Amino acid sequence: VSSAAVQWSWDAEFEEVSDDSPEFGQPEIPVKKAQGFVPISIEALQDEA
Amino acid sequence: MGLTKADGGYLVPFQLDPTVIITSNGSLNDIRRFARQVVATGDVWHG
Amino acid sequence: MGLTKADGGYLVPFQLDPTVIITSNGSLNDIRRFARQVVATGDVWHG
Amino acid sequence: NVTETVALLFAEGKDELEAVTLTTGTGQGNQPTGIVTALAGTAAEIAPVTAETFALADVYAVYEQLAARHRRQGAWLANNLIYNKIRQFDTQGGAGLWTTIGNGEPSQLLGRPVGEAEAMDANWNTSASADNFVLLYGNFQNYVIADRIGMTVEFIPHLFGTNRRPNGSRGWFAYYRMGADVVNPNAFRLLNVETAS
Amino acid sequence: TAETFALADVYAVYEQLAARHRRQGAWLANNLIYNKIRQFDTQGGAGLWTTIGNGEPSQLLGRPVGEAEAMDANWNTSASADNFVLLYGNFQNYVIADRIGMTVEFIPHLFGTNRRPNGSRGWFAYYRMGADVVNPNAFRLLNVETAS
Amino acid sequence: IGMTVEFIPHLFGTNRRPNGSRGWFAYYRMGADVVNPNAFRLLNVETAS
Repeated sequence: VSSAAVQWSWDAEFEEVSDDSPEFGQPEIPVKKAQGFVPISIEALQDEA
Repeated sequence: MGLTKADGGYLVPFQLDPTVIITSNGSLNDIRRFARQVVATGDVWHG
Repeated sequence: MGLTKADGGYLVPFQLDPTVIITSNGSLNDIRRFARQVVATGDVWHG
Repeated sequence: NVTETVALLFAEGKDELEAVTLTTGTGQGNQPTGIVTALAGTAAEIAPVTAETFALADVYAVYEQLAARHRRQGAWLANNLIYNKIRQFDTQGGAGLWTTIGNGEPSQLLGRPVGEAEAMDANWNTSASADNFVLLYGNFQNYVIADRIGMTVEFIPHLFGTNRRPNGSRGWFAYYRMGADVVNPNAFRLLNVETAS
Repeated sequence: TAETFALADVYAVYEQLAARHRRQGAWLANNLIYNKIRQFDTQGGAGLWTTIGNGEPSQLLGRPVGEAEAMDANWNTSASADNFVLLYGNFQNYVIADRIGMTVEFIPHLFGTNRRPNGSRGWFAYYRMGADVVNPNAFRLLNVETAS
Repeated sequence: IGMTVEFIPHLFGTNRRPNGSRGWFAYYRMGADVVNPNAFRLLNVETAS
C-alpha cells in the first residue's frame, strides 16, 4: 500500500476548509519461473566419469 | 475516503474461508450392504 | 489445472504488507536552527 | 490502523507546508513573510561580478560585503546544488580545496556554520524565472518566528447532508498558527543571478 | 555536454535526489566508469579519489559503492543509442521476491518420437523469483545519448 | 484392486521434454453379475408408445 501526503493551506478567519482526502495505491510484484535441462545418454552416463 | 479501493479500500483485510463446498449431488445406494462379495485373483471368476 | 482462478487459483492465500509507503519528496530546512524563536501571546508581536 | 496513518499523513503535510513557507512566503493575504521575499529588493541583494556566472569571487563577495558587527555571527544557507558547484571550483589543489571526493558535506565554510534548505532556487539556466536567489549569508537572529499554537487534531463526530440530516460520515480537523518576518533587512547579503531574458 | 562523461555528471546525478533518499543510498555502475572517475585528477585537485597503487575505494562522496558488470559502460563502440552508465539512489525501494531456491531433479527415462524409450536420461532444474520497483522517485539514472 | 492413486513425478511436452507439470493417476478394478436368475422378481410397468 502506498499513499501521498495531505495538502494544507493558509486560511483567513471564517474561511471554509477544503477537501484533502489522501490518495492510495497498491503495487504488485508477480513471481516468475526459470528452468534448464541437460539430456544425456545411457552409454555416456556409464562411460564418462 | 470510503470503501472504494483508490480511496482507502486497499487496507481492508481479505477474508476467505479455506474450506471447500462440494456442489455435486452424488449418489446413495444400498446394493453393497445386501449383496455377497468375493475376492478374485485373476480376470474371470467361476462358480 | 494451473494458477488461473477458475482452475484452482482460488486456493492461493492473499499476501499483503499493512505498512504504508510514502511517495512524497518532502522538504528539509535548517532556518529553524539559526533563526530567532519567540512565543506570541496574542494576535501580533510588536518591537 | 486508519487513525494513526492519517495522523502521520497530517504530520508530513504540515512539514511540507511549513518548510516551504519559511523560505518562500509571499507575505500577502494569509501567508507569513518568508526570508527570501523580505530580503529581495533591499540593499541586501547584490549582483555577480560576471553576468550570468557563478565563481569563487562571488562566494567571497557575499561574505565580505557585510558589516563586521553581523559577519561574526553569520551563517550560510543555500541549496545542495550551489554547495556542489562551490565544491568544483578547485581543479589544481590550490587554496580552494574545500574537500575531496569520498567525503561527506563539510560542516564549516570560511569558519561559519553551514545550512541546507531545498526550498531555495537551484539552477538558473534551466529555470524560466528571470530572478535567481541562490546564496544567502547573514546574522539569522534578525529573522524572528512568532509561534502561537502547535498542531492539534480534533475529531468531528457527525457530518450532515444537504437536507441537514446525517449521511454517515465523520471528519478530522487540524489547525496550526505561526508567523514570521525580518526585523532588520540589512544584516543579510543575498546574491542574485539575474539571467537576461 | 552531449556524448561526454565529465566529473560534473557525478554531482549532477547525486544532487538531484530528494534529501530523504539522498541521505540513504548507494552507487551502482560498471568497473570502467569507476576507473574513468579515477582518471579525472592530474595535479592533485578536488578530483583526487585514490592514488595509484591502491584498491578500489569503499565509498564515493561518503556513500556506499557497489559493482555490476551487466551495466553499459562504453558507448562509442556500441551500436545502442541509449547508455545507462551511472545509478545512485535509495535501494530500499527495490523489492525482490524469493519463493524457492535452485532444485535439481533427475529423470530416469526419456521417450522418443513414438512414445518408446530412446536410451536417454537427463537433469531438470528450476528456480522462482520476482522483483519490481515501488517508487521511481527514489533513484536518479544517467543516460548518455549518442545519437548520430 | 481397491482405489489406488499413483504419483507421476514428471510429464513431458510436444518435443518429448519436461514442461513443469506432475500427474495424479487413479484406477479401479471390479466386476459383478448374477448367479441365479430365478431368485428374484422384478416389476416392469410397460407403457405403450
